[PDB]
Amino acid sequence: PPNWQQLVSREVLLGLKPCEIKRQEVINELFYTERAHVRTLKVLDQVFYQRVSREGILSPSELRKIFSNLEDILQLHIGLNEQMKAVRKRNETSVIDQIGEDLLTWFSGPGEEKLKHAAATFCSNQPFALEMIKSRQKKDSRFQTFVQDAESNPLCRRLQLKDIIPTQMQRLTKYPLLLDNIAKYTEWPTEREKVKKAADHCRQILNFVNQAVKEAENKQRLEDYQRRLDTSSLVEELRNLDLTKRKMIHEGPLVWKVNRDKTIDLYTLLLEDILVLLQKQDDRLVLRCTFSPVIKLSTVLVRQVATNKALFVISMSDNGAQIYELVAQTVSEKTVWQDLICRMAASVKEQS
Repeated sequence: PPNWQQLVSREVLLGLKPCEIKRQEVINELFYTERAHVRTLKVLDQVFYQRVSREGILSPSELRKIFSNLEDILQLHIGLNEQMKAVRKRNETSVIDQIGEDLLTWFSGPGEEKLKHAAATFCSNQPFALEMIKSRQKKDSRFQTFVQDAESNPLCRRLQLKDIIPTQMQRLTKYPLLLDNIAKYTEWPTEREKVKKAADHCRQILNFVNQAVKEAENKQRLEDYQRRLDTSSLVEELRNLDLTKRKMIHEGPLVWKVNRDKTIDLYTLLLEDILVLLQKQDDRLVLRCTFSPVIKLSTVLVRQVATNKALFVISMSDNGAQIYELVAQTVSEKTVWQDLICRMAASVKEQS
């Protein structure tokens, strides 16, 4: 059933406090939107994952990169939904009594660990999964066809695969507010304290998931940059350069004053241990030039320039020094560039 007061006899509702009616309504919101959530996840599963897997269009690795641990977030939310159903089945009144302890079972201890790890895996994979969907649409007619057919299913409600997948992350943003509202209409202190504790755990879970998502969006950006990387001009280190084997710390548009007469417009990447100088030539990102486009941070000294708001990046070999004059677009950003290059440069020189 959908409404709460529809369940309960009207003649037992007469006896409930107003605040107690609000409590029931908000517990019912948590239960109801969990059922809605489950239903959404069965759409991903039934319309997309199960069908495509049966058609054999995707490889084991493409499947994994698109859907990952869909199966476990599914079983998790069905189990959670079943436990919510059972809480109601405890009395024929359809009036729910105490719930703090259930919320603590669902969202702390092993319940917290299971949800946060499963959601962290599904959700942190999202940028990888959305890009793999586009790349298979772009390269494989059979999967483009499959996806277009599937999204025509009414269960999709005119929404694309790319738009349904993000339903897991959204759900996790909702738990804290749902539990705060239950707490709000909980009068008696021992019960309320439990509700609010579970609410804070839901916040902890969300923060763990969010941080994994951030880590992952940074890696998928790199993986994209690593794909577009064009070593056409290339001694051996440089042409096999793999951005993905270190984390990216910063990126932006710099300029490169090679002479007074000439200027190479760059897009530049500060990584853990190297600064990387690239050129935006249509789709590609070019690694080219005795002046290397990869500057080892282990040798770098940086200094502001008295005469634009540029910097001298100065690489030290056993010979002497090369100097890159790199000019950012504002004063504010070159202070970030300077501050971060030096942070990373002094970190590598420290680890020696």
